[PDB]
Formats: sequence, structure tokens, C-alpha cells
Amino acid sequence: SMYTTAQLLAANEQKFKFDPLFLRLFFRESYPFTTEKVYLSQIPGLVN
Amino acid sequence: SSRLFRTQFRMVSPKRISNPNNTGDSRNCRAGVQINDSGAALGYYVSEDGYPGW
Repeated sequence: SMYTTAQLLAANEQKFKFDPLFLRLFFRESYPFTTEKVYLSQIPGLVN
Repeated sequence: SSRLFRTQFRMVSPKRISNPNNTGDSRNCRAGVQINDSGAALGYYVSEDGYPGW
């Protein structure tokens, strides 16, 4: 049908910059929990 | 050691060997045993047991 010809030279996939710095630096551990809710506690610790 | 041999062996309970800080198991670190690409084991995380309570 069509008599033209072509050749492909360069194919690039541009990627936007992204780097999870805050996960890398601070949150270094994972705690998978199977229950419905999660408790976090504190203690005052002021002794006269 | 002032003695002639400096090799000593220490028994370790299996309870001590576990993940650091009781984290979830990753691909290469299962139950305190680090694993390379194959099934081998490179090194183990050994904690310290505190009788006083913590």
C-alpha cells in the first residue's frame, strides 16, 4: 500500500526525579500487624 | 589468655537469634538470619538477654 520506509534510532523514557529521603533516614523498620487497631504509649517520667 | 590456646566456644540459645528490634521479615533477612541471592546464610543478629527485666 505505502511505499515509504523509515528507521528508528533513539528511544528514551523520561523519568521525573523522585527519591524517598525521609523513609531512608528516619523510618527504618516495619511492623506488620494483623489486628484492627494499633496502640502507642508514653510515660511521663518526672521524678521529684 | 596467658594459657597456650586462645580458642573458646560459647553456647547460644536459639531464642536470642531474631530480627533486630522485632521488625517484619524482609526478602533477605528472615528471623535474624541474613541470606544472599542463593539459600546460604551470611550472618546472624544476636541480641543480649537481660534478666533484670528489660
